[PDB]
Amino acid sequence: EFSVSYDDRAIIINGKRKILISGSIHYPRSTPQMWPDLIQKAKDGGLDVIETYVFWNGHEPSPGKYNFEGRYDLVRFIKMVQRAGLYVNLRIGPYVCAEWNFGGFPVWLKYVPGMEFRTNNQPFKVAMQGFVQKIVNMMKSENLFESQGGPIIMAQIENAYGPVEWEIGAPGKAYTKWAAQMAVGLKTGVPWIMCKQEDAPDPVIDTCNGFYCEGFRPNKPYKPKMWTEVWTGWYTKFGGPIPQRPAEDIAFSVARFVQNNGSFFNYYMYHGGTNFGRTSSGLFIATSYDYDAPLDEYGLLNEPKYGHLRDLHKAIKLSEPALVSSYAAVTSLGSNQEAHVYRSKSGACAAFLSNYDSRYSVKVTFQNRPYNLPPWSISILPDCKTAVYNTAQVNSQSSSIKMTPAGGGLSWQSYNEETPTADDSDTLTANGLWEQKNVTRDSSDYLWYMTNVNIASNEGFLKNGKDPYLTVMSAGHVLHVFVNGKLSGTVYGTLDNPKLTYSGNVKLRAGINKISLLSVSVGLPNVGVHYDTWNAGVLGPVTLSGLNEGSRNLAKQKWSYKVGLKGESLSLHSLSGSSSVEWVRGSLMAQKQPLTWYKATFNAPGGNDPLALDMASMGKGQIWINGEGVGRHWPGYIAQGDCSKCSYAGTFNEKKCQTNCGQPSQRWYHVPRSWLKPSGNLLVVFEEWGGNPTGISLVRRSRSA
Ligand SMILES: *[C@@H]1O[C@H](CO)[C@@H](O[C@@H]2O[C@H](CO)[C@@H](O)[C@H](O)[C@H]2NC(C)=O)[C@H](O)[C@H]1NC(C)=O
Ligand SMILES: OC[C@H]1O[C@@H](O[C@@H]2[C@@H](O)[C@H](O)O[C@H](CO)[C@@H]2O)[C@H](O)[C@@H](O)[C@H]1O
Ligand SMILES: *[C@@H]1O[C@H](CO)[C@@H](O)[C@H](O)[C@H]1NC(C)=O
Repeated sequence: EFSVSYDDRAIIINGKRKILISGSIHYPRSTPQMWPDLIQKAKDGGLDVIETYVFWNGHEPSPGKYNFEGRYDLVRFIKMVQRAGLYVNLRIGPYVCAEWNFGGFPVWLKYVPGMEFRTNNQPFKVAMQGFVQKIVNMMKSENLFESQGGPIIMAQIENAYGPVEWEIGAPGKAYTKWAAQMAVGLKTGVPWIMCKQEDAPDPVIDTCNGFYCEGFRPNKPYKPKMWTEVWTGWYTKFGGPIPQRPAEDIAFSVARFVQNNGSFFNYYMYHGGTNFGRTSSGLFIATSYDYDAPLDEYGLLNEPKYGHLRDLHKAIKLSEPALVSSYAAVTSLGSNQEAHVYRSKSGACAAFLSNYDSRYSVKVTFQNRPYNLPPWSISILPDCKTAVYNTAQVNSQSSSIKMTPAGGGLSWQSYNEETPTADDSDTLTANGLWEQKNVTRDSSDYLWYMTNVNIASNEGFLKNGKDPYLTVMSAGHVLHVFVNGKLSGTVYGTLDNPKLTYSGNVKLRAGINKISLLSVSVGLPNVGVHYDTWNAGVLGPVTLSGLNEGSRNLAKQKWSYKVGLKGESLSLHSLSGSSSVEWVRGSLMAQKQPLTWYKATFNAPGGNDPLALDMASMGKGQIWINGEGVGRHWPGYIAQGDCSKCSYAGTFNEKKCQTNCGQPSQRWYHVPRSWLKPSGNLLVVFEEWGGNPTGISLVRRSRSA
């Protein structure tokens, strides 16, 4: 009655094989209020399944203390998908990558005794078996696995370990074995998948991720061919362009897979959404996870991509009865043109006509009728006769993004952040420099490195008007340099190379000089071999040239630390906290001023358009609406990179259809309709870089052809 098994062909849901069209919708990147409309948009788009990760570090802020409220009501989210007649692929992880802060591991886990991440390690295995079992027991509890009549038809253990395992060697393989056996062991009564495991143990199905994976094949023949991440674009990194992937090529990629015994494919992403707060953003990942997905960050339809995939699904579902009762058989149709024919003993016939030439439309002869195949396309013939769909012919009207203000420029108040300096009574100190994750435990992006640089009165630069050289080398990711109160320097990294060096002459004078270094993180690293062990914050070396001695090693003094900002320790983002300091009303409003808090109240704009914040006036920091973390703003970083005009045809890569070069890397910042009330809306912004808060205006998203 209720069963999920599999064969060499496809997934068997209820004794019936199925070709499963699926979409990734990460729950914590939406509001619970948006969930059902997004899920409905998915249903209308031709999706059978909704895929998501579980967010380990969202769910356990500290050991044993869990959070499944609001955006993290996972059981609610799965139930809502079930409510929509769609299935669920639950990729538990707990490592999930997903451009998510620290890959999803809680930071506290890093510091458990004897701990190592993703390897045959006792502390790690225990904590991981722990979380995976808690989630599965929560899922089992309300019969949410399909064997019990629920939506979950599949689960994922780890995420993309194959590459990491190929480098760690024997521990890695001894952990891949372990992870598979001690997840299957939870007896969920539905299959377990692993993506990028050329070596996944029976009975775990290895899947792939990529732009194209028509070449792929499971690690044993009685496993079906499964595509867990059809990338629908790419992530937007801070100071990067907005990566698009064209819909004629996504169609083309999916059809290339399904024509070749493809049975499960999942768009990553279907809905991208927002990295809300300082707990979401992976390293350098911008607040927008829009991902050029078929639903944009704001849940509106990305046309014609949405419409064009909707039609492809329809064309697949007309083909499905053939697809499930035969196998993909091939027949050359010319130099670079092919035919994949699903012909059932009963009489069903589905035919995929392919044309792999990236330049020239080609006409082929199939079963006596002519067919014109536009270049880099496939024509779907669900009857083997009428081409009802072609992955180049786009029959959905486009829709372009328009942001149009409403609410009017608000009246602002300011508050300035203390620029702290060393004090002979600081408690948190050491000789030499400490790593940032170690000190902050990721309670805040901000860490103050402070020390005393004494300068003897007989110095060369105290004779000739001249400044000593300051050189600071920090693991990342932003660094502000403060001398005796005033700001001497500001340097920042990219995703690829987050390490930085500040070099510059610095006005010191005889006696004790104050050095205060503000190192900031932009989320934690989320991917790579041993990514967890990477450093952040100032580890040096730190020198001061132009002295008599010659060049002073400042890394070998007493340094003192202070975690995070005062405004944070006050929580000036919440209504209670924001009424506790003297705000600077009137016209003295700090303009183009570093380390400044801002504050305005406004009324919900008109009706039912999605909203955002224009902040191209500002530099960098965080936004909060009504005490909830909107996310990080960083319009000060200008999109670096190639932005050639783009053709659908030919092999794709992230870099192909890059957009928005020269502009702020994210101008607009998403604000849920569900986070506003009619009036009394407390906007609070921390500006870390300097900007003019008068230019902050609310906007409405809408689209037209
Ligand atoms: C789809 O799957 C079928 C089944 O695996 C593939 O056809 C097989 O081809 C191999 C040799 O290449 C034979 O050993 C199998 O017995 C074949 N099965 C059948 C039913 O013919 C087929 O190649 C796959 N499709 C594509 C496009 O590769
Ligand atoms: O949206 C990005 C996507 O990355 C996937 O991971 C990929 C790896 O499987 C592959 O080996 O390298 C890619 C970069 O070249 C990338 O790291 C994740 O599976 C997925 O969660 C998501 O982060
Ligand atoms: C981490 O911090 C602890 C306690 O605050 C300290 O004992 C240790 O030296 C630090 N280690 C680092 C930065 O590697």
